[PDB]
Amino acid sequence: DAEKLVFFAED
Amino acid sequence: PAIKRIGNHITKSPEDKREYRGLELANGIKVLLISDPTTDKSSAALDVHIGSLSDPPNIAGLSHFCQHMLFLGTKKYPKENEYSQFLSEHAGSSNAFTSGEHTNYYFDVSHEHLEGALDRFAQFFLCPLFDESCKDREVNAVDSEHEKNVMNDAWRLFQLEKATGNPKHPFSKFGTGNKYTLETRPNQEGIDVRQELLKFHSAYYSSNLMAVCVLGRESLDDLTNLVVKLFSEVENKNVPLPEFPEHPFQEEHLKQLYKIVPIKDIRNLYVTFPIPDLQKYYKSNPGHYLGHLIGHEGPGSLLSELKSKGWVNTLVGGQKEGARGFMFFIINVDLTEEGLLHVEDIILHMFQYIQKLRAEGPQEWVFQECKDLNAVAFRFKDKERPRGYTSKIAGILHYYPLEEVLTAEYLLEEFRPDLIEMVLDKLRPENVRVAIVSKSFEGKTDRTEEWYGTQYKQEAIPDEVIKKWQNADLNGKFKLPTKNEFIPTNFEILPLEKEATPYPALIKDTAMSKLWFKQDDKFFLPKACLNFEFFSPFAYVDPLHCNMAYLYLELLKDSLNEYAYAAELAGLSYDLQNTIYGMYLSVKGYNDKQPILLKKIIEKMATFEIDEKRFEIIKEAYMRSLNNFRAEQPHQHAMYYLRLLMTEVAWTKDELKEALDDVTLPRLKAFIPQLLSRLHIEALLHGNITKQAALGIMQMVEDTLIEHAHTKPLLPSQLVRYREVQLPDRGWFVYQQRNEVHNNCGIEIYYQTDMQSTSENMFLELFCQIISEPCFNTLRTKEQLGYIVFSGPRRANGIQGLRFIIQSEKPPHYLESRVEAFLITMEKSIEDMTEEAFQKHIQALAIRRLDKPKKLSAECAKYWGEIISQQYNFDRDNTEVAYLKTLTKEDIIKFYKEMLAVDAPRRHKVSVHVLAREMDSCPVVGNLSQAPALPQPEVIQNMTEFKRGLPLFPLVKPHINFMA
Repeated sequence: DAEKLVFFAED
Repeated sequence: PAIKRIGNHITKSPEDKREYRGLELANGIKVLLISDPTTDKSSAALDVHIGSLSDPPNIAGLSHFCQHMLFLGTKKYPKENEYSQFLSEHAGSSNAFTSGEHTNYYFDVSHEHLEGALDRFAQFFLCPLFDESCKDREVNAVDSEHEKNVMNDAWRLFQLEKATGNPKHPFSKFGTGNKYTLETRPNQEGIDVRQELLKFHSAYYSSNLMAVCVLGRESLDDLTNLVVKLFSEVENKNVPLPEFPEHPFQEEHLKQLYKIVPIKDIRNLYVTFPIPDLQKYYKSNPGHYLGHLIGHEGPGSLLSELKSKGWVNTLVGGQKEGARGFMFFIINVDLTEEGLLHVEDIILHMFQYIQKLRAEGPQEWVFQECKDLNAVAFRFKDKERPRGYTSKIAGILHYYPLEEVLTAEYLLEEFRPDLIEMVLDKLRPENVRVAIVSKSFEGKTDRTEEWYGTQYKQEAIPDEVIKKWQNADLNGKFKLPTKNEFIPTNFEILPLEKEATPYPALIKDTAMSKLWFKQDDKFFLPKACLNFEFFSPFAYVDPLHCNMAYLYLELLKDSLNEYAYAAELAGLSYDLQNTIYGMYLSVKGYNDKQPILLKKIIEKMATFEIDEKRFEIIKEAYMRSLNNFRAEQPHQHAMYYLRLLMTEVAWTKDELKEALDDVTLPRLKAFIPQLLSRLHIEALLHGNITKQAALGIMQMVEDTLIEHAHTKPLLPSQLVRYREVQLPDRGWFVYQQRNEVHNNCGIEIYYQTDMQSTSENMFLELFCQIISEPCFNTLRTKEQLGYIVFSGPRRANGIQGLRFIIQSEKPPHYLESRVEAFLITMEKSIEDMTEEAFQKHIQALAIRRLDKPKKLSAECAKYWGEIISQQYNFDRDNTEVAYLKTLTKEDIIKFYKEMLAVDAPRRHKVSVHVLAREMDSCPVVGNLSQAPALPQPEVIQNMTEFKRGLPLFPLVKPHINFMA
């Protein structure tokens, strides 16, 4: 089919 | 005055009742105000158009580190956890993320406390403290965050692509950061990180690079005054927006081949083409037009042929974001054993399809079909959850005019064949990059990526290969998609029936099936949810049958894929998977054509004819999938083991792959008829649909199975549910294992309470609400045990309890002592908290539990949960919250003293310790709060033995729901 983030906390 | 301009009409969907007002403050901040007088939770988000791409070359991860620090204190609110504590006490939540060009912060909270939350929030951008002590502690959280990504294949590839482009281009930067880049190296270089954090915040956190979105019950005028009062004070540094016109991939980076060794046993091919930034052409999205075609999975598609040749199973194609100034166009596929040997051929086929597009030229009807579909989707768009909505809007306010923010990424406008040809002209062999991921390259690589350690090799693709790809001609098997026949046309909302019910009603109750029905009475959108649970003891009777149930359904979806893709594009979706009790089927989306797809699915599962080739490929992929679980994170292994330990019957990954090698085609074929011969169906049909229509759908499912599968009813005594093991009073068991991939430990602590009930449920939930925030602030923020620190209730098989999950470099027994110390700290904390504070928590939980679903599928999921668990307590929330408000501080203390305290008479504790790769052994017991002395635990050496030596809880009794 049709078609990276760093967070403060893993939710 | 403090406002530079107020937006004209914000174009929204006609079905959208929320009110919008866009504005731009004098300081340059772009704002979108949203008034929703019905919302239970209000929310705000601020997106700063600066990210890791702007990290100083000598301090990788600075912007991400800045993001973490903004949560730990501001001049106006020094308390390092004032923000999180405030939100917790008012039913709120918060998070934030950092990308290459954005740092997005957001929160939600009880609609009554929007102002208090927003005030504390605005200080992040006015007077951050960046406290020295917090800095030295939080750097561990960042390091731990990177640590868990080190052995993650997706992250490894992500950084590898950056490391293989121009080294001078900021695209090459490591954005996560770690203890080395944020502390060790800086100290050695004589750099003061605290200063740098401040310098960075001061230089880039400028109002001209900020966008905010606020949603609350207040009127737009009141929200306008609130936002102005809190954000007009942000300073404008008139910072220029970072631009990256030169593409990270220059000539010397093209026509390159990369051979990479993965952690998991995966086989993938990644084809990449450098392309200009297409963001300004969003009105026509030429890149998405090509992604739609190249990534299409219908008959005649590139995927269809690659799958027919037995070379690949899945494919993703289309444009990929880069940053202002550059983008990429990709075509990624997984590989079969044979596909791995035919990479050159696969790519040739890729270019043959591309050549086919060039020959036919841009297709306007295709564009038009999507435009019209997007128009329908935007019009009947489900109402979003506030938090995610504000965060998303804050981000796109940077790319579109105020009036167009809601429609910009949904509606298509003009067909631009010239732009399409222009992008298509970039998809050529001379400008391709190829990467192959496979264990077969182990020991054959000569390079190492510094940040993740990724093993790989780089080679220039031979000119003769490039030349054969350039000569790609037309392949008769490649055709443009045909007109989508699943496009919905009937959107009428049937009038609410006179006997409509607020909750699902049992309208059919036979041995063959139990049907729950509810006509949507809140959302009024032309959509419906059809949920079916098919019960059969042969889906999980033993490892072999579990394997066959999975394989069967996987083969069915694979055969329906071409057909179903079109439906999916037309907003008609379905999920089909095996369960421990049988099969689960869910059809969602526009109600118009759901009957056609549903009938096709049932007809197919009952007349299914297995393709031997597909069977072997899927079996081989499933084998690796089971094996690949070894590469999952420690805390995941911990959760996995606890599940196996606490459930009556549960087949392990090892048992499944052992039994797999004996699943043969003949065996699978014999399995299906047996599986369908006897079943019981419990369904939930919820949406824009009538009682009589519901009965019609159910009958059609029954008739189809009976006709093709000769299905007969199952015996009620056969409808067995699994029980949870019942732990003994004052008992403590420890199961220990090791994770062979990650060099970090994991642990889950489970304090089993008792069977689920109104009183027990709220005792547990209130306690969790109370310790939630303090748990994170203590074990992570203060003690920095790890990035992952979690606490909360655990519900399974009608039983429940308190659980803690932690991933850390520290050994499990130490982790255990810390959780135990914290429990005592919470003890004193609760005894010392004021009735005032206590009542805040009760109210916080009350709001959390009463927050109502904003879309159909969310309401359905709640009802489904009651049906699946067989508790059928549809008015649960009102009941439990009413009871909750009755609870007193003393009740909680008693509950804790009888069930959770270390010397509690009814303490039921099980701990799962997962050791780090580099740990050969480890014991199970051993200015910080004092940890209490713990008993000697009984070590579990065999899961079967463990369960057998304990009794099993009974099953929860159903909440009788009278109906025909």
